[PDB]
Amino acid sequence: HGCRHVAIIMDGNGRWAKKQGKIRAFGHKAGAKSVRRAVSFAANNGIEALTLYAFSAQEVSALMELFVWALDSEVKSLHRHNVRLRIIGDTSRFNSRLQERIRKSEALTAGNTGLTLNIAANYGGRWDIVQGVRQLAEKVQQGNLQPDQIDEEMLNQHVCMHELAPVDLVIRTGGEHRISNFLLWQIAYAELYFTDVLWPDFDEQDFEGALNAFANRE
Amino acid sequence: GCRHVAIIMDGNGRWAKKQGKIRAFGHKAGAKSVRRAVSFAANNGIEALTLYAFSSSALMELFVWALDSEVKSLHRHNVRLRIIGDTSRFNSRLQERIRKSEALTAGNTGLTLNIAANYGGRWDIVQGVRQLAEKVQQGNLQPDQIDEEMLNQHVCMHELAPVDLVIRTGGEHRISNFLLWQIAYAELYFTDVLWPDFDEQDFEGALNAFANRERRF
Ligand SMILES: O=P(O)(O)C(O)(COc1cccc(-c2cccc(-c3ccccc3)c2)c1)P(=O)(O)O
Ligand SMILES: O=P(O)(O)C(O)(COc1cccc(-c2cccc(-c3ccccc3)c2)c1)P(=O)(O)O
Ligand SMILES: O=P(O)(O)C(O)(COc1cccc(-c2cccc(-c3ccccc3)c2)c1)P(=O)(O)O
Repeated sequence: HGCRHVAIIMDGNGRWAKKQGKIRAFGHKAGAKSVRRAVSFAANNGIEALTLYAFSAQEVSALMELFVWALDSEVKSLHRHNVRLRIIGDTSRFNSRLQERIRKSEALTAGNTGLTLNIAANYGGRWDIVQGVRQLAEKVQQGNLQPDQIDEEMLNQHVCMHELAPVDLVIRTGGEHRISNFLLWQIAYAELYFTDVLWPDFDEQDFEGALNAFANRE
Repeated sequence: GCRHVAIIMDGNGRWAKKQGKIRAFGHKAGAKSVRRAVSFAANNGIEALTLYAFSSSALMELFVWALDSEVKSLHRHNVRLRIIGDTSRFNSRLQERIRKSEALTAGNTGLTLNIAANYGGRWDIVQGVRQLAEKVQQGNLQPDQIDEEMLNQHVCMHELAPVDLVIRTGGEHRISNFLLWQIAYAELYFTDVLWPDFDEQDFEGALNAFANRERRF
């Protein structure tokens, strides 16, 4: 398929549950179930990297804590499937507990030869670029880099997922046709694939539809 | 209410071939397709229209000629012209015609027509970064005082309404290093129609599409 890195904006969980006459909890359950199925397909299909983003003030900060807490149960199962785990996003405003709980994770799986999975939490694409810019701002304040020296190639080394294959394909489920400030810098050349299917119903045959669409769109 | 539309014009060559004609025959049709798109945007209350030609010294001269021969009309139609992109390596005459074309129509209140010229989305961001890095050297700025809004004031078209809709003709589904920072929230519309055939009807439907989706989401 000539597809190395896949990014998915997951969406439709709430909508999926409403149609079934169910409450959000039931949808998240079906969503998470869909997250496992998607990873699996990535591993079993030589995909190199898979980046996921769950699309939706105080609660938010809490919701991210439930996320880190749950992101503790599944880590073990991930190592066992030979998956390297990366967590992009603004994890700097997160307490020191969850952060170790993160590097522990990335540390542990760090050496797998399986798929590289990255999960966005408190991620922004403008912010992503910003914080890459802040790193260059520091080098300039130190006195080692001249403004006119900064080029695309340089800044690209400072944004999320620089060590990885560039994103070849972005898939958005749930019907909306917006990037909604997920990856910006990283998708300058990516194939954009939008589908009406709601996330919980997104499956292998749907992930195949997109890789075939990408492969054929060459 | 779609205020700012961005278009990636593509499929001029493919279009020619289909007629079994040469690459130049399609450029001619593309240019008519550009005029019609601009009449439409302006006749329909759009604030800004951003055009990006997609390709895969002769050119710099057709540039001067297009500007020389087409700017009086844009001005009569009250269109405000802007060229976005790196115009630094263009011979000074082109650079001077561009500056004057802009300066001529700077004050118009009609539609603002932004023409991408040797523009790249990452470049746009990088140049903004360079401006900020000068103010960090000048010691007027501290690294942790940079935020999305600050970066936002130095990316192309920061002074205009945010881009609401990006239309790409020609069938490919990529942004291809066109606007990047600017489309974090834009509607993205893909159509297989080829740029020279893309018309007032194709346009109306993209806009309608935007409306219905703006209503659903
Ligand atoms: O390759 P198989 O046929 O042995 C199998 O499909 C592999 O199952 C997995 C493959 C890839 C990833 C997982 C997995 C398990 C548990 C949690 C997660 C996980 C994925 C994404 C975010 C958090 C957690 C993934 C399981 P199985 O069902 O575990 O036997
Ligand atoms: O469409 P929404 O507003 O129901 C939502 O975007 C759905 O997004 C998800 C997609 C896939 C997986 C999840 C998810 C997995 C596991 C736990 C949770 C979760 C747990 C507790 C509270 C909120 C979310 C979410 C969420 P949200 O993040 O749950 O609000
Ligand atoms: O002949 P009509 O009825 O289509 C009409 O002239 C259209 O008016 C226009 C509005 C805005 C811009 C134009 C226009 C005219 C000629 C050239 C260009 C032009 C567009 C893009 C690049 C270079 C030139 C735009 C015309 P009018 O506004 O309805 O009088």
